[PDB]
Amino acid sequence: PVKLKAVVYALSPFQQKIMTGLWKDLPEKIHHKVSENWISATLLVTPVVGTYWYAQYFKEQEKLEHRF
Amino acid sequence: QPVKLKAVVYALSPFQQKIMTGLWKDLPEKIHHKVSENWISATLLVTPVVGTYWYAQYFKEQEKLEHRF
Amino acid sequence: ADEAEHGLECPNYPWPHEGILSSYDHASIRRGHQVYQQVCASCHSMSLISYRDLVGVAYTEEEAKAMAAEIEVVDGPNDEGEMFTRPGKLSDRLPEPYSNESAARFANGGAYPPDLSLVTKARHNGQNYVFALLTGYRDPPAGISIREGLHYNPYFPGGAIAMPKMLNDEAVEYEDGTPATEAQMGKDVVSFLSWAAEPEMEERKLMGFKWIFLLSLALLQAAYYRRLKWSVLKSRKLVLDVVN
Amino acid sequence: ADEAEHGLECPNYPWPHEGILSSYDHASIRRGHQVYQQVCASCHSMSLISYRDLVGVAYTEEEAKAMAAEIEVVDGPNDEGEMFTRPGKLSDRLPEPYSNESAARFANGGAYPPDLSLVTKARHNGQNYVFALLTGYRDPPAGISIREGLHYNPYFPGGAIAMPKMLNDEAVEYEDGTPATEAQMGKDVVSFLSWAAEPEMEERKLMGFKWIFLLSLALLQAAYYRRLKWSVLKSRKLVLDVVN
Amino acid sequence: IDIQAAAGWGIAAAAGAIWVVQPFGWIK
Amino acid sequence: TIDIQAAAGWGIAAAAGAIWVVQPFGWI
Amino acid sequence: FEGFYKLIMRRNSVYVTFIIAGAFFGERAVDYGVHKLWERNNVGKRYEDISVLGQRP
Amino acid sequence: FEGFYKLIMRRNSVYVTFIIAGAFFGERAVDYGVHKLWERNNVGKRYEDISVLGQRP
Ligand code: HEM
Ligand code: HEM
Repeated sequence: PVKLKAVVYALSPFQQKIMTGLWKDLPEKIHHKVSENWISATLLVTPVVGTYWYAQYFKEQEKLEHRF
Repeated sequence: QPVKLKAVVYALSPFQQKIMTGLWKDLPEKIHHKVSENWISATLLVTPVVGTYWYAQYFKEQEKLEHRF
Repeated sequence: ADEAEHGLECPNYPWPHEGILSSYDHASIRRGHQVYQQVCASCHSMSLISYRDLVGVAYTEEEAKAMAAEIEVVDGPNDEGEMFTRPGKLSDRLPEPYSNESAARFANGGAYPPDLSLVTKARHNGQNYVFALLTGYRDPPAGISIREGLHYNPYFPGGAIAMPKMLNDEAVEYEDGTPATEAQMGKDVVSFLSWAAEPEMEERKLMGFKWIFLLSLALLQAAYYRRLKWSVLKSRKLVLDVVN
Repeated sequence: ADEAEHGLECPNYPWPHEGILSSYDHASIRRGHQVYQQVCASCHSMSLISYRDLVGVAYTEEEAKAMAAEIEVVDGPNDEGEMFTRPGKLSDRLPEPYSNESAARFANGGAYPPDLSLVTKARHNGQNYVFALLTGYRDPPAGISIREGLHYNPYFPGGAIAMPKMLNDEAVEYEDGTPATEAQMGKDVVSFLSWAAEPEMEERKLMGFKWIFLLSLALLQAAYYRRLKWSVLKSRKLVLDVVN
Repeated sequence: IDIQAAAGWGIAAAAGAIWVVQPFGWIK
Repeated sequence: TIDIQAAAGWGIAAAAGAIWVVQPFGWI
Repeated sequence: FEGFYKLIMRRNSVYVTFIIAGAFFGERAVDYGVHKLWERNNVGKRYEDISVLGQRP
Repeated sequence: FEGFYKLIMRRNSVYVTFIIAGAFFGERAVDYGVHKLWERNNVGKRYEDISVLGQRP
């Protein structure tokens, strides 16, 4: 058991609004999500999208060259 | 809850004792004990089975002889 | 090279049963069954379908009772140990056109007409493919020759199919009076084949709409319940001595 | 009524395969199989037995092959789609006398000759039952009449059997030179039938003797091991203060 | 509190039986 | 210097066991 | 009004009965509503809408 | 038995190989012996003892 010194104040769940906080400070929420995760999103989408479009391009060149 | 015991126990090593000869030691007294303590119990188990079986064969035999012309 | 190997892609058609709330067109199912009876059934079996399945969908009980009775089904053995024939009942399956697979191939140039019970589910883009293949018999591209006995069909893989073109105008007489054009009969028969592969589509769709609507409401309550229970924790003020 | 309803109880005969180290008399199996294929097989099936089953038991590989070639087995379909006939092979089951159960009943006055592959396992005291029944045809007791088409046999429950007497003297001719009396053929055909019901008996009995002997040895060691571990407890001297 | 609760749960159980098994037609 | 001897003695036990469970005398 | 209301939040047996009744009616109401909209969206395509229904020959 | 103990029981790895060898060789010795008793108790009743074996027309 860890020895902990702290003071905690809590409010009853029936004395606060439960759902309005979902849409509070939304521009901050969208800004934080993008600004911290854009590199992560790029590292995940770019190789799957780059490989896919290359394969489509290759199949188009391979099909056309086999024609007459 | 643990018990609180006071006793002295002496034990001999298994490799210093005869292991099997005790099975046929005083054999007649063992049989004497088994029949002496348990003859009432053996009678309460064997008598109803044998008695009911014997009556059923006795019933079936007579019933088979009454239907015979 | 490989373009013929895969086959020409089938376009997308606005089938009356497409859509999250769309049923089958039962008048077209009954019409497509008549097309099956008079055209397809000569060499295609539908062994998963029985006459009692048509009742309540496209035909009444007496209609399907009569229809079964016009066919002959092997029954027996009788009390003498010999097989006989009898008029079919509702429980009987649709008749097979051939005794076995080897007999089917021998009567079709060695190619086997597949069972049509699940064909719309057995091919990629099944409904649109069956409609396009039925109505897609045309002349081959230049430089392409089709060996004898086969017919060109770009939607069929490889291009050369062993089934002759059998959807021709006026090949069926419709009781309702609609013109039995090639597209009409191709549309009606794919409607019948769609129901034959997925007879539970309507019950399944009605369950989906009701229960996703109910489950979405349960998600709202669950979100409120979680947030209500966690609010005492999420709004609490914690005072400690540490700074950095 | 009372006693005829179950029938007359069969005796206990000394079968050569009885005993914990007793095998089948293989010469009597081969002899009893000739009785089957010359008397029994015209009305009784043995659908569990193949021609390969006899190889290494009663017949050689060549003998069983020539045996199966003697019979006509249906097969197919051919590439044209019809059922044809071919000589039997070793993998083929023994042939059926009738086409189905109703045909069997029609040929035997409405009674079904049961399949004999498991009959000694399918009756109480089965080997002795089959022998006593086959050799137990005689005149009924006074005041008992038997319906025409039926024969009296006290070993059959009820006393009226649709089987006629089939084991008349010299009904078969043996290959080795054994006088084929009723009792001799009755012995041989039960040796054959008993092996057919339990072809694994010889391997089963060799396994049982081997392992019961070995497990008996382990039981002696198990007892010694248990007694060795417990001896320190069973011979211990315990001193305590209490008296009463 | 003991009989009232017993009748209340007995009502809940009976309603639940009517809800799981729906024999609307067995009222004959 | 015993771990090498325990390894060699347990390999012999492993080899004898393998020849015992599978008995490939017809294949040798 | 108040009588049933007060009983629901004061006794769990009444509340459980209320849940069962609400589940039963809410389920049937949705099934009725879903089928009405299914019927409005599929006019003419039902088995009972076949003109020749009943004359096979 | 102590001379035997010094060669085989000293190391478990050897004593394990001793039990595997005895399982092998003991099982084979019982197999042969049970088969010999079966042959001696069933003279003339085997498949190789059929007199007309190989002579079926
Ligand atoms: C409207 C009537 C028919 C329909 C809807 C129909 C449907 C189909 C379908 C879905 C296939 C499978 C195509 C594939 O493999 O992807 C097929 C193949 C075939 N059909 Fe039919 N069929 C009809 C009539 C016939 C008729 C009348 C014949 C013969 C006289 C026939 C003989 C065949 C054969 C031989 C094949 C195999 C073709 C091949 O494997 O190359 N079919 N049919
Ligand atoms: C040696 C030759 C045969 C043997 C060993 C044999 C064996 C048997 C056996 C074990 C049964 C069973 C009786 C029971 O269920 O308790 C039976 C019944 C029967 N067998 Fe055979 N059978 C032979 C030949 C035949 C033949 C040649 C026929 C017809 C011509 C025949 C017709 C029947 C019939 C009809 C029954 C049933 C009678 C009844 O249940 O009332 N059997 N036989």
